[PDB]
Amino acid sequence: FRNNYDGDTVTFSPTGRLFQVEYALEAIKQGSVTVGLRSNTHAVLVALKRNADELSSYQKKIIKCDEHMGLSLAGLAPDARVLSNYLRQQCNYSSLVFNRKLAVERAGHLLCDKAQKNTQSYGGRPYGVGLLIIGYDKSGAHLLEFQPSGNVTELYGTAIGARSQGAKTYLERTLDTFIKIDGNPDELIKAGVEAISQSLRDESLTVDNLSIAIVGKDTPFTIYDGEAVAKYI
Amino acid sequence: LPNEAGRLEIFKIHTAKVKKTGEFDFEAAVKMSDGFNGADIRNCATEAGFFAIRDDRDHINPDDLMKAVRKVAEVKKLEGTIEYQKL
Amino acid sequence: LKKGEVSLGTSIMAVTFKDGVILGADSRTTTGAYIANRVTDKLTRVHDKIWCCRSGSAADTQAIADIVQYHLELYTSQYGTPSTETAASVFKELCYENKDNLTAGIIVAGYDDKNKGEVYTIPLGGSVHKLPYAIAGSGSTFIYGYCDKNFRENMSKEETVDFIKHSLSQAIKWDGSSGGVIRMVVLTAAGVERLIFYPDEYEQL
Amino acid sequence: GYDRALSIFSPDGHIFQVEYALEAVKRGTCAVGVKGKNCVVLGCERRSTLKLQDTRITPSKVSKIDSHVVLSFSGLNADSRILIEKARVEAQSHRLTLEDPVTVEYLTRYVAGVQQRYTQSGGVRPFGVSTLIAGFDPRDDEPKLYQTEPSGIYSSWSAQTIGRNSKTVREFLEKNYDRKEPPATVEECVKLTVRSLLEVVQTGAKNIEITVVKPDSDIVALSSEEINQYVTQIEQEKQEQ
Amino acid sequence: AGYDRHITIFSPEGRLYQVEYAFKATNQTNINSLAVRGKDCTVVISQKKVPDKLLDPTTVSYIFCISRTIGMVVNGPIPDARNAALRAKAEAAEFRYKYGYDMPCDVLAKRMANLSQIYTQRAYMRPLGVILTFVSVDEELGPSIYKTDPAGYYVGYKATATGPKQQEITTNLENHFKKSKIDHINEESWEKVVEFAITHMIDALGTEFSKNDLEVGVATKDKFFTLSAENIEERLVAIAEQD
Amino acid sequence: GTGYDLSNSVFSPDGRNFQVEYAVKAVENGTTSIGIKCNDGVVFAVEKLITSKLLVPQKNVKIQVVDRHIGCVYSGLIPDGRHLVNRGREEAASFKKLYKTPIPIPAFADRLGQYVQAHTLYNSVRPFGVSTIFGGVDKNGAHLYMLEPSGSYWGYKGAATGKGRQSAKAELEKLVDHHPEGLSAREAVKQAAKIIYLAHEDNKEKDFELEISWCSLSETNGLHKFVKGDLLQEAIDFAQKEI
Amino acid sequence: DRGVSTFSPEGRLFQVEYSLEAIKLGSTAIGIATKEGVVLGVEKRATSPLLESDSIEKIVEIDRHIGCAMSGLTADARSMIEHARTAAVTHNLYYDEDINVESLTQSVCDLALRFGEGASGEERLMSRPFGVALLIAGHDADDGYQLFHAEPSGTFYRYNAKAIGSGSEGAQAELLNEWHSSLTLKEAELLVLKILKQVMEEKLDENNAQLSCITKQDGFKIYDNEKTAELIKELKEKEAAE
Amino acid sequence: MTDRYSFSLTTFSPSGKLGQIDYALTAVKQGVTSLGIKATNGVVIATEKKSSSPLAMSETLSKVSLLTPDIGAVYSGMGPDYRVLVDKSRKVAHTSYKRIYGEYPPTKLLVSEVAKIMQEATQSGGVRPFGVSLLIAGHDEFNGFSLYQVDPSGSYFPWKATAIGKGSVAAKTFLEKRWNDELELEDAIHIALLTLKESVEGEFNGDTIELAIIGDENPDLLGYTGIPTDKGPRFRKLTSQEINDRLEAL
Amino acid sequence: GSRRYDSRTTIFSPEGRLYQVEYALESISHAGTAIGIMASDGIVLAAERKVTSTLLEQDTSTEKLYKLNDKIAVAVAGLTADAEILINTARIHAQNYLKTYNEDIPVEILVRRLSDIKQGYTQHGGLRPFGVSFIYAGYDDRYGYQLYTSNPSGNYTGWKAISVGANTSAAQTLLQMDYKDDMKVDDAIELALKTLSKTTDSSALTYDRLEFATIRKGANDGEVYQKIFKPQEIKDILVKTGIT
Repeated sequence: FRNNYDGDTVTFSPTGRLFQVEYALEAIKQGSVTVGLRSNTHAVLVALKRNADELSSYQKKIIKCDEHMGLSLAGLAPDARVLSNYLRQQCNYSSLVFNRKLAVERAGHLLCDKAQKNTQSYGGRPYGVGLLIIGYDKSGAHLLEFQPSGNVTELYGTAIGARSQGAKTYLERTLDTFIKIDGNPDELIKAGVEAISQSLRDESLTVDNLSIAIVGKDTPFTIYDGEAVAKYI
Repeated sequence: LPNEAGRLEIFKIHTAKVKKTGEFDFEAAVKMSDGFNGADIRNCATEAGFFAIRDDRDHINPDDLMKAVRKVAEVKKLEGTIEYQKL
Repeated sequence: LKKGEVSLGTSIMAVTFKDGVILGADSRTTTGAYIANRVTDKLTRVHDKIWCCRSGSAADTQAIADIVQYHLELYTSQYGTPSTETAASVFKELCYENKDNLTAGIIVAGYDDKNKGEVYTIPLGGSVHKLPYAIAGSGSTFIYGYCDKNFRENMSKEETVDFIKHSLSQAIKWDGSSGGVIRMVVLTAAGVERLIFYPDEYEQL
Repeated sequence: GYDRALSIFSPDGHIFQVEYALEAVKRGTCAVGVKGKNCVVLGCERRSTLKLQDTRITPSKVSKIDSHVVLSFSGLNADSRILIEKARVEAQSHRLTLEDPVTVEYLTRYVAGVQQRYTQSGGVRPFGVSTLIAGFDPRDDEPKLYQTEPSGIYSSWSAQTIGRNSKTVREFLEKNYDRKEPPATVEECVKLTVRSLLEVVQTGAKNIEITVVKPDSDIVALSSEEINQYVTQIEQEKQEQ
Repeated sequence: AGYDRHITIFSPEGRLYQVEYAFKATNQTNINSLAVRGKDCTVVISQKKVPDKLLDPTTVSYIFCISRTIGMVVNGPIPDARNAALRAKAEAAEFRYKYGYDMPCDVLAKRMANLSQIYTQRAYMRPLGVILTFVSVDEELGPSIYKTDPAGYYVGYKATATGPKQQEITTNLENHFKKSKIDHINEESWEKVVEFAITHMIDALGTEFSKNDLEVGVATKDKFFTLSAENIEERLVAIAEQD
Repeated sequence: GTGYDLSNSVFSPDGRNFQVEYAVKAVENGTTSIGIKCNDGVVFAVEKLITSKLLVPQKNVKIQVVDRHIGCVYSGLIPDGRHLVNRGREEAASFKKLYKTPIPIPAFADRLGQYVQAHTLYNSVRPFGVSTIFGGVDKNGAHLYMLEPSGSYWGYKGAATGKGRQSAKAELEKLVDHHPEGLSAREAVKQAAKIIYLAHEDNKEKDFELEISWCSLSETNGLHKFVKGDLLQEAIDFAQKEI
Repeated sequence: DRGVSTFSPEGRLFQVEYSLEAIKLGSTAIGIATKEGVVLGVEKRATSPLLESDSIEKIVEIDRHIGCAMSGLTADARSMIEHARTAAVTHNLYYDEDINVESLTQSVCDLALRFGEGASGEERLMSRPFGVALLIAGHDADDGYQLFHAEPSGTFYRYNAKAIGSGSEGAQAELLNEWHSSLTLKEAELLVLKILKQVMEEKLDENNAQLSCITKQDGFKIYDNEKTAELIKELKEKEAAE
Repeated sequence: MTDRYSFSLTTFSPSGKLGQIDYALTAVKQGVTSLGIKATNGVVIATEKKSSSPLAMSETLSKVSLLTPDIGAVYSGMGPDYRVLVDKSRKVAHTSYKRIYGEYPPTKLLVSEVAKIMQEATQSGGVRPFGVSLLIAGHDEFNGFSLYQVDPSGSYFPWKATAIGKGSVAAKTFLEKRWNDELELEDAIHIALLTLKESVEGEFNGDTIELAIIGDENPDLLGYTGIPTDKGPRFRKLTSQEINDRLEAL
Repeated sequence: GSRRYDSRTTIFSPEGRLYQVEYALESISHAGTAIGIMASDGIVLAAERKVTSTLLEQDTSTEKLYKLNDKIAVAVAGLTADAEILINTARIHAQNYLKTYNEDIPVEILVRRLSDIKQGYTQHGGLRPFGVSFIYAGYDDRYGYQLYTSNPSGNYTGWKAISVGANTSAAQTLLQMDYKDDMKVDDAIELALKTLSKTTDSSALTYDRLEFATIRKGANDGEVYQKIFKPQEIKDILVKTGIT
């Protein structure tokens, strides 16, 4: 492995792949684990926070954009702050110029244009942090999954992080459950708790480890930290 | 390499002993041939026989021919344009 | 409009009809005390099938008309035969940003096998619109009454020439800034035909 | 221009463009200096291989940045001219901006701070020269001697040397010189520098240049005959003792 | 130091490695074409090869029109062919607005050659893998053909050609000029010049083409046009009748 | 030497490029897409492979429409496919600003053509490893083009590339012999769904999705929109009847 | 021999991984954040007896109520403090208040990974990321005393007791059982010196170690050499008990 | 972005020289050999036209260009970068002199400007040195007739007569004994023909040899009359028929 | 990528030196030999051209010598191509001091401004340093007659007798023992003629392969006279000194 063919960002592999995209993709799988889901009138985002010491705090994995939308990061933390600045800039751009809130569908296309410029030009690098875009508009709740290459696909729910792909088993069997649940935000939050619990091995969910942010029609985006999520454990 | 006029008689050589339908046109495979040779048409006649086995056809239809003619043009990776010794 | 700049003015007009469109202009160039060039021509060819006149400041139109030839050369070779709507749009963008520095009148007309002839006039503001007949310049200020009353839709070749010949004659005798020989161009399916008159002809009508 | 980076972290955690640049100082002329209570003395040697070099027309090895403070470096002479010119312009720029005479503390952190830029600036290489800034602050008689390393780290020293045979002189200045009781006279500060140059210059005269720094913007450069006067008095007390 | 062959630099043999491979890129498509100078005009012919039936014959062409007075034919891959095509059209427009009247043939071949010389000297740009061949009729020197090499060296030719068989095709056009001792075809009509170059191309390649197998450009004085399928097929009718 | 396949501008000893050839292999690793050209207009169709049940049905639109008259479908890397339309979107906006009326189909192909050519001329950027199929109804007739990673393109009566390129595009040859005179726009929608299932033999291992969009002057009259309502479900039963 | 943006097979940048290893190559900085104040300390590590105590200053002052310490290579630290004081003092002009300690850490850590060669979209000129580790401390009117850590990787955590440099392993684990939420300001001063004495080559004195303090009233204050010597004499009585 | 190569392709070799300019001189001997001879009444330079194709036209190929009306130039080999240097030389000669001093620069000052462009290619990055070697020959009001040799490394040297190319070894030695102090313009032409004829292994005629001579000021080459100050340009290009007249003259 | 083709022109070697600068110093030994001499009443400069023959033009040429000022001369030993870049910028910087301060520029200021150019490429720019060396000699009323030299590295020191080019250490050996402080202008010429004759690769020594430009002071004090010896005056001093 290491650098043979695609070590230069402008080089293509003989197998038709890109190792630089694969290198940054593996950064998400080795990062912090997070899950998510959504319903017709609501969307639930659950993230797990870790650290290197018990005395140390837990860096927030959920970044707020506006009142109607939010996101989460799995990967290198400072790389998501740069992408979050471009997303929040488009939220205020459409608010000042177009007097409208940034739609989730249009936010994925604008976010894809930022990552494709660094991959197609030497001197830059793709962001190795994932972004799960949640929000609500007149159409409904939408969830997106960001990759280091910039692929954007709308999903009911997914998970990115350490042992996150194995936690999708609970989301597949319950896929027909939470999509039909409307007006019950408490049950939708508890659905994401059982999904992330499948990836727990060493430590379980605690007060400071559990971070849940829900968004909906009548309820704006709100980050619940500390003892706010203690009742949903 | 046999040109379009040279290959025109070659398609009938490899397909001479091969049974087919009554309606046949070899001028279609002439334009489909890109930088081929006299032997590669035998490959086109060989692949056309196996395409009719799955459909239970003893005679090779003209549609199965054009699929086998391009099959050589799909594979490629034979180079063949690197010989400059023509004089 | 500064002081000491050459301005064409006079009268330029075009009238569409069934078999094509025929334009016209005079040869006189006058700024305020003096007739500078009476043998000149205000007709400019941006394309074989598309003609453009020049009114107002002389150099303001001559510079813009040459830039359009630079754009249509890249438009014709890279794409194909130009149309009347596309050629008139190039004059608009050049006069829109340069409106402060470059202010002049422009009338664009061409021939087509589908829509036949079309006349697009650009006033000093820079806008472009579609009209069956359009006049511009200082000489045309007095012909508004004659051109609107006797205008007819889908005329013949003989009626189109007599309509413009009698219209430009009123712009000459009544306005000293316009005059000279009448230069006209004919656009039909056969090709481009040139037509010129003399002061000893139309003045006797 | 040239946008490609040069300094790169080694897998051990160090930087190649730094450590390899420090070898240029160890291969240059040794610059030793000491400071007393009322005076500061900066010694410097020259190249003993080259001859027929007129002292008057040759630029002095000790560059004067300001009336009250000078600079005596050791290292690459190509990278030293960049630091000397930019330090003197800032000396006048500080008098223009703040209307204050420069201080030895501000001059050292500036030169060391500028070196931190080239190490962090892509397209340029760090300086391969180490400068020694010594002088007196305005309205202050306290001696100030600061070392400026090519890596950007600066520190104050009572007696410190750089260049070739540095570890030999450093071990001599620790036992012979005491930081708790520095000499209060100028003559004792000059003889101390000469004793450190006997193990490097190795019986030479015209290759030794000693610069005396005194407060109140007073600088007296010892001539060729004045330097050899202190050498004779030390040699008589060396072999006989 | 194996990177010396990957860019354009002075070689230990005194040559350029990347320039040698630029001429080899024109033989990838294997398209043979030639151009001859008539009396009052110039007619260029090219072999039209369509690999798949899904291609529109009207869209596929190896002959591009730079301006009304100048035609162009290019050999080799189309992406490098159309790259210099739009660059040549821009130079023809800048010469009309800024400099003067319409551009002649020699100026267009010289400016495009000097443009490739800058790309060849500078190491961050690769040279074009095609060959620019311009045909037109000047108002002073008359008919002229200038073939621009990818190395940036332009030189005038009497009757030129292109492709891997060019050396076999050149012998046909060369032996005709040695016996008659003429530098151009004496036929005044441009119709006989079209059938002239087609006759020597069929006998050289030993292949009878069709209406869709050839594209014949015709450059007259101050006019240029491309023959359609009916015009090319009409020329092949009189060839079989005479010979 | 060694390393001719490393950077872009380095030519191969035979006059080709390795990075261009490596970008072709990335086209066959993505979802396949087909196309059908008719007299009134063109028909676009793409088969989107569904990974797991987490995908939301018919909420994902892969075809990015340029203005109202140009649809664009691509087979290859998704990030590289969106950058071509975003670049062509600015070219269409810059054209309509100065040039008034919208850009036709054969004119829009030159903007994407030269833009990909510039990426092959620099070592600091990489070529697009995605093949974009675009078309629509222009001012005269209709045209269809398929942009290859090498920048080579021509007029196509049909265009298909992807995992089923050897299958789906091979069935386009039977469509020409089926309707040599012409094909209606409504019938081409049902024929496009059948071609997806004919090449589905390699896609049977996963879940698929059918997205069809067409534009012509018979019904939409210069409007490129996806197929919805009972028209989409009608083409599914007709295509699955022969499967 | 590669670009600074090249990713390692582990999914990280080579400039980021090798920058963390440069922390142990320098001195050791230890600090403890309590409810009554934050006690910070560093180690000068004098290689020669002629080095002045005022020479190497590893504890600077960003604000009266906000202070930080450095460890490892101090070349990259001086540049960050110039930008740290820029993002702080200028922020006072904008909002007419004191900048948050956590908010100031974000502005400083964002300047690490912005390096590159020919960065598209804007002008960013940096050769290498900062290879220095900074412990950011301060006090506000809401969250209280907090002690952060600025890593070269662009991430920061809030540590109650943190030991960086050469003591990031052995000296870090010793603060787990010696820390308590009720630890006062006076007892925290003797606890830091107790760790610094065992991890130092020679005996602990005021010349080889410099400690500071951050309170609500007095704010950032540096202990005097006479004040430090009084705490060292009291430490010897605590070492010998039973 | 644009180009990411800012470094110079020319580096110092461990042998103490530059590898690019060393192989640049070798490439000059890989192509057609030019020459020139300076006399008291003028400077005579000559070259050979090597046609890559037998159907090529030698009239459209001009190996002797004109920088200033009083100064000619000739190169060796195919001259790939020769067109770039001449286009950049004609601009800097008129801008720095004709557009400032109002008159054309002399021979010594023009060769310094031509070498000024070539010396930047060996230092400024992103470009490679010029693999061509020119010859600057002209006449002024002070130095008189002078011929300078332009090396591909960027250095220029004055020479009475020299020949550089594939036959530069034998042709340069033969011109040592054939040159003296007193020579005419037509007498120096026979010197160029005897040396060049031995170096031509192909067809020998007037179409394959371009002979450029610098004589007095010719009023016929001027184009206007009535001004006694300007009598016309000194540089003159001989036609195909005039060159063949002196070929049989040997 | 551009990192592979980059040869890393300026980098610190494990020995602590620069690769391109170390190799550029060898290029001086492959060029002509320039030897300056500073006398009491003037300064005598000597130089020898490389690759000379009968076809060379001896009428007006100077390869190794130029004039940057009326009171200041220069000796060029090294690559001629890289020399004209620093020589053209020398007269520009010399006149800028004369355009502003309205006085003649000394040698010390002229050299340090030109040395910073050579020091610039050795630091930034990613380019190669100038492989040509210069010897600057001029007159000034401050320090008197000044004789300096430069190096590709951009350093300058004071020299009474300097020798650069081929056989650097071979020429400096004879110049050290034969140098005197009372040596006049006429005696300084004989020192350069005997040195260049024994250090060359040929048998005899002619006047076509040598170049001499001195600085003479007339009867009026305060202003010197720059005089470049013509080939007619070079062959005359060879007979009077016995060199022939």
